[PDB]
Amino acid sequence: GPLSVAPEMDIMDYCKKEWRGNTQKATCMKMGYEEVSQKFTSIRRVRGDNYCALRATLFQAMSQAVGLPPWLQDPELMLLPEKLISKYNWIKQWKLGLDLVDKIKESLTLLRKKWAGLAEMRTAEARQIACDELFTNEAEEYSLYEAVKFLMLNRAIELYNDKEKGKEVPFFSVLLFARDTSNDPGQLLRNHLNQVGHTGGLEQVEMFLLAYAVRHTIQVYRLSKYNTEEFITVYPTDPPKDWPVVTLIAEDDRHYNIPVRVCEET
Amino acid sequence: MQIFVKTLTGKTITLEVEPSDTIENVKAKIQDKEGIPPDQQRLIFAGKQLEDGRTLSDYNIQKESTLHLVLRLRGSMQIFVKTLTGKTITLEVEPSDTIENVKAKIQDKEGIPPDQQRLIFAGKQLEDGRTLSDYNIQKESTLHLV
Repeated sequence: GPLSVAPEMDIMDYCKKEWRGNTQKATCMKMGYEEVSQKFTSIRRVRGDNYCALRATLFQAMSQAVGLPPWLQDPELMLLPEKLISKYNWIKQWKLGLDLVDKIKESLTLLRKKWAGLAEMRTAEARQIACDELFTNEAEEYSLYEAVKFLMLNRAIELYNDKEKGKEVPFFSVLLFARDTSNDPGQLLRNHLNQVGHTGGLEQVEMFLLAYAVRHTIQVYRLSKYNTEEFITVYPTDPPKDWPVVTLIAEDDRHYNIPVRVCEET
Repeated sequence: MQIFVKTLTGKTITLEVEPSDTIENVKAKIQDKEGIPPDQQRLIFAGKQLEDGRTLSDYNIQKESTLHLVLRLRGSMQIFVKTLTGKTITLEVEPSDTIENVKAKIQDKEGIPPDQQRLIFAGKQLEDGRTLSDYNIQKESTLHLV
């Protein structure tokens, strides 16, 4: 079993293990890590299975769960999977990795429950201990991704509709639906969301979508971009006052891992 | 004429361009300023994704006007490079990535020369020009090296 989120490994030893060729590029990788390693003690290897984006984010958000965010706490969320399916039938074009509405409702219900478990925690050691045993597991975890992906799609709909109504929306969504293969929520789903955890991962424009779905700001050290504006890339770019923040690391925009805070340590 | 290309981090690239230039041209321009291969590139203007063939003039694009760059590149693929030593090299990839690019990462990651790298899949040696996609490499496929 190749674990979902590997234990905390000294970051300085890591870049040394992984960036041992003589190449010019490698240097930029080393320097990327050096910067990071000032804020961060260690690094956690997230599994690279095409879910890495959601796993990393959700692991983070949940491990640090302080209170259960309201959006999840609202129990109309339960009734939302039936609602969307009723209205937009093309949602039955949905493609699982691991009838249909019930399954999603169950998935989302799981998310609410699991996240609250970690909020109601007393210590944060306890909180995180708890959180690794979420991602240790097989079936429960992969359900959480079907819930999140759903939430992404909900939000994509929500926004697209608002754009069409003349209403004020986030600019990333304008570009999200500008793509040839993602003109409308239907198109997005058939061509982008369904393939996640199958053919491919989230594009950067869809990172945006992710943060929105769970109302957490995602902030990423992109080593590729070291010594440029983009090195610490933030989704969304102008995040809300309130939204909590997760930090991820991406060597070259192809996989996401977790840098561990000094104080957040085990 | 100057134009601006914006990224989704709000980063602004300035280019000097002519009305008669193509999108193929601009993408190619963006490759120097920023390294990004054109295949990865999409350019958006007025909620339209711009065709490689059609010109800036065609898209009625002007001095000091702003295009948006929306890349095809994605998160979460990993693959394995088994070695003669036993050492497993784990690589962060995109289906798009060429064997040529891999040999290159591999050299990056632990210092072996591509003119010496014999990459296999399921017993097949590997066209430096072909890519992972075409080779049907799932997330977490395992490869051998010589």
